[PDB]
Amino acid sequence: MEGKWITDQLRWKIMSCKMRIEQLKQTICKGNEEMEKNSEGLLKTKEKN
Amino acid sequence: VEKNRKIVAENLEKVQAEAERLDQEEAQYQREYSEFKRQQLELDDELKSV
Repeated sequence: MEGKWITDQLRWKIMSCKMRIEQLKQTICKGNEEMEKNSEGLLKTKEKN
Repeated sequence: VEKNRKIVAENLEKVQAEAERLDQEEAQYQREYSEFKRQQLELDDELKSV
């Protein structure tokens, strides 16, 4: 089982990494959406100014 | 993404701060104008009286 333990250690990192990569992508997607909302707001506010 | 969001947010805040200042100045103009408007209405009634 010593070998299997090492493999499962990698599998935890992999599943965690996939979750982290997915969460990072989701966060980046939200950030771009917010930057877009802020940019749209900025344009309207610049016109408002 | 965070840096760009921070920059866009900073620009929005700066533009909003100017908007609030302009809104306060616009309110003050309405107040002063109201004083001149009262006078204008008073003078029109006074002129017609004279």
